[PDB]
Amino acid sequence: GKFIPSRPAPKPPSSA
Amino acid sequence: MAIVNQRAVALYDFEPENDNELRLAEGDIVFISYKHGQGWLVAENESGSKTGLVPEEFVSYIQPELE
Repeated sequence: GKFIPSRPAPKPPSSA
Repeated sequence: MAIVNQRAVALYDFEPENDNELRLAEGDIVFISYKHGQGWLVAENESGSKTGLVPEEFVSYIQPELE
């Protein structure tokens, strides 16, 4: 495929 | 053709770290073409001309009348 992510995705905040 | 064509909303703004990732902004609309491993989903912007990778824990799948 075209896209190829190689890293852990971020995490959401705590407030919302 | 592993595509679902499911729209989603941007819960929070996110910035790409690679040259194959897409940018996201709180309140922005995106179209998830298909889910991918590594916790990354391939979605496109509103223009429908820009596509890339976006976070799944930062967006929220939208529905017509479901929840």
